[PDB]
Amino acid sequence: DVALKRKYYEEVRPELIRRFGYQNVWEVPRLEKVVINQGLGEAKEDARILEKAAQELALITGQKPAVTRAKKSISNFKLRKGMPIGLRVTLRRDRMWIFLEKLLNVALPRIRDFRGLNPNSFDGRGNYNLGLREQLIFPEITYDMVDALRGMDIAVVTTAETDEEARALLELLGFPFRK
Amino acid sequence: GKGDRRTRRGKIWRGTYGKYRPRK
Amino acid sequence: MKEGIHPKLVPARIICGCGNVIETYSTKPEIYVEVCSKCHPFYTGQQRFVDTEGRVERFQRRYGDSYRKGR
Amino acid sequence: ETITKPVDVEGKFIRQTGGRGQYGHVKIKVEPLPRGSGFEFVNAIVGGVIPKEYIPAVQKGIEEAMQSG
Amino acid sequence: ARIAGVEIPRNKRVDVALTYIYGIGKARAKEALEKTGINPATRVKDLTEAEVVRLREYVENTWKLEGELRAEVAANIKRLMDIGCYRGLRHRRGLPVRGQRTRTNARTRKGPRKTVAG
Amino acid sequence: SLKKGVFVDDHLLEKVLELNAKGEKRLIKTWSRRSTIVPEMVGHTIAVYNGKQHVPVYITENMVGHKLGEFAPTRTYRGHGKEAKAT
RNA sequence: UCGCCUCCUAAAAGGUAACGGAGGCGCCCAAAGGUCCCCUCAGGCGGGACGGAAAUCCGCCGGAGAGCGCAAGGGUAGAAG
RNA sequence: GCCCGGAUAGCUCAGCCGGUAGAGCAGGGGAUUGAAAAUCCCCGUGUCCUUGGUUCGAUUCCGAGUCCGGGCACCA
RNA sequence: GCAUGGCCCUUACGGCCUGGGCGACACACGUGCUACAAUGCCCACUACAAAGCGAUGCCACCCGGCAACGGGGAGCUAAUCGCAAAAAGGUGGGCCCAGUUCGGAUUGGGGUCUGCAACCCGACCCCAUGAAGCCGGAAUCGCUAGUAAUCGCGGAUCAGCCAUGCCGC
Ligand SMILES: [Mg+2]
Ligand SMILES: [Mg+2]
Ligand SMILES: [Mg+2]
Ligand SMILES: [Mg+2]
Ligand SMILES: [Mg+2]
Ligand SMILES: [Mg+2]
Ligand SMILES: [Mg+2]
Ligand SMILES: [Mg+2]
Ligand SMILES: [Mg+2]
Ligand SMILES: [Mg+2]
Ligand SMILES: [Mg+2]
Ligand SMILES: [Mg+2]
Ligand SMILES: [Mg+2]
Ligand SMILES: [Mg+2]
Ligand SMILES: [Mg+2]
Ligand SMILES: [Mg+2]
Ligand SMILES: [Mg+2]
Repeated sequence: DVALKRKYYEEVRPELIRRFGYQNVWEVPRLEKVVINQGLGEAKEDARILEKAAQELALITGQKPAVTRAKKSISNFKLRKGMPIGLRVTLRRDRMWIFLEKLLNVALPRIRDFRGLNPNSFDGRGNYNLGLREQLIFPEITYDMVDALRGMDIAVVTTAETDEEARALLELLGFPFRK
Repeated sequence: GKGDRRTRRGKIWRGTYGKYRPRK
Repeated sequence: MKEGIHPKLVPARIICGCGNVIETYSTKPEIYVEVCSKCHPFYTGQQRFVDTEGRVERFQRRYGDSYRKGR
Repeated sequence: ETITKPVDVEGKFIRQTGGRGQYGHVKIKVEPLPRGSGFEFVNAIVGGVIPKEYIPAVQKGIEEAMQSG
Repeated sequence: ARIAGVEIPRNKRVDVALTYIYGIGKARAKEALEKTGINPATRVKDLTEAEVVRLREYVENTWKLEGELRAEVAANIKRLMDIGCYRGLRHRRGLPVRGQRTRTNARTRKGPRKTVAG
Repeated sequence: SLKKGVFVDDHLLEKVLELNAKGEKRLIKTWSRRSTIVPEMVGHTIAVYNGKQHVPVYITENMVGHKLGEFAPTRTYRGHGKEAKAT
């Protein structure tokens, strides 16, 4: 039992094969990774860490994130050779669907706002990369544990190539778009 | 409370009536 | 895998003020919900929360359209 | 003598340490005219920021001190 | 007695306690109590599981309280900053919006004791 | 906040509506900064008088329960400068 | 100015002077040491919530221009990082 | 090396036998005067030298360390 | 305000209109209002004034609405009708010393009413917010009796109202 799962195997999968498709059961556009970096709102860590973004955001996607740390010298940013300033989380397979699907069509919404996802945003290999104004506002809220408006930036790497093959995969999977 | 609209005094003062100072 | 730390992983309920939705699989039971109440894809959405209360009914298509301005 | 490029300047004269009297600071625009034009006084006074009385006084100082270049 | 959020009055009358919620004034508060058969004058330190949830149900379902509401305002506020809304440029500048006077006063929306005498 | 009426100048309204018959140029300046932002008119470019000049307002549509004046600040101000007392 | 280190002058071994040219040292590290196991950079171009023109991300392209406590040189990712 | 003392706002200095950091200069507001000086009031400015300790709590107490100052040692 | 000698402008320094402005805001000061609370506050009930004002005006009494108001609608040319009811007081209950059931600023939202029209810029009502203030430095003001202090009521202006002002009771 999985939610979207079917949506891709049952739907999208075929509409593509013949709209494109042909021959191999592999050269078909499909996702493989879903990473997401926070960065730490409009003010980074500080010796007194934050890690709430960790513990909280961790389970807003189901599974703790890692901790990245800067590099090189900063000067006018306040940082140094780094440590920390990161805290991101990748993850594929199951959790990839569950996180974006059980949140794609039910979560993303609610946040008081406009049209669809920024069109011209893909590149090659079709990966896109949106990036809400962070705003940790919904889904999985269960208030309290409210210190900063930290949210994130989502990265979605798919197989495919060009933008159509990629876009077709998302567009026909449940990704409202263009303004 | 003379400046508190939501009260007896508040209303009397302002010279008005309402949910908090009914016209008898 | 990774023992410890990881959440709990358990199904619950995705309520919904407009019919059921996604099948439990996260870590939250209750929630405002609202899948979309109007999708949004292209149309079927843009419910533009501007509806001037009781539009029409007054000031409508009258006053005398263009008229015989042609003369 | 005459100037070549039009200039804009301010004339100051603040007298108030002991407080006997006061002062009368002012600003003006000075630019060159075709040869043979002579002198001219532009009376560009707005809402009366200056008394219609001290004007000729501020002119009898320009014109006057205009003797020696 | 965690109600709308994490605000558990107690030691204080239920009618006065509720107030401590961000959406519950003596008004609404006093209503919910008579729409749940709860005796107002009863301290929270006596509320029964029954009444507690029996009440928690109403309050927490009807209107949108603490946090939930909070966000609303913020939204409405920013929406006034669109194409050039005056009541909006008012929030931006950080001055009164309800037509008040600024030559003097207006301190509630300004910094107490600014000075700056040339 | 008026009553059961909704207000709009009859002639600021016309120029608009008869224009919706065909649709075109946004060259539509009105001094009626007093009229309610034309709901049944979300998209033209209205030139609301500023008391000094006509400030074009794109008038999107998220702004319909307002007035054409709310989008034409009438006063000009950009911080103060120096004080001076002793008088 | 006076001892020590790097480069040049030094004429393709080594060495080589002048009050010749140009910079450093008088420390430091218990992890910046030993070993075992993993990992690979800088930038360029995309796409990116706050994001400078380098915070951290994602995708290609990139044999080393990054890194190696501090001068300079030599060395170095088939690692010394 | 030994004893003794000192380091507190940009400068000049109080800090009382533990809790809080202050006068002064300068400047900015006020107040007083019919007015201008003079005078009064109110502001903003601290790693309290650094380290470890003691205490619920340290600028204060204790131990060391650096840099000043005073006296006496002495320096392969 | 008006009047008035002289000076000055007369396709404008006169006149009309729409819109703005006199309501601006880093700041300073004057007069005030509301307070910081228990000799207080809140709610229900129950008393005792004076001086004034009212016909395209004051508007009883009903009814819808929680309200503001809205429909209906009597009387009243008003010592004959009503704007009223005065408030502080009194009685019963509630609060229990906390930035509070003190205080109400500010802000969001939903409405009402006047007027062609309430963006700048009205007044009310209702829900939700609920700020500074728990007594005030140098200084400084008022009052010698039904005065001060405190409580409310009326009127002129006025469609409405920014009146916390003013003249009065
Ligand atoms: Mg109150
Ligand atoms: Mg050689
Ligand atoms: Mg040789
Ligand atoms: Mg090791
Ligand atoms: Mg005006
Ligand atoms: Mg005025
Ligand atoms: Mg104003
Ligand atoms: Mg008073
Ligand atoms: Mg009723
Ligand atoms: Mg009692
Ligand atoms: Mg207005
Ligand atoms: Mg409050
Ligand atoms: Mg306070
Ligand atoms: Mg107190
Ligand atoms: Mg006397
Ligand atoms: Mg009136
Ligand atoms: Mg006002």
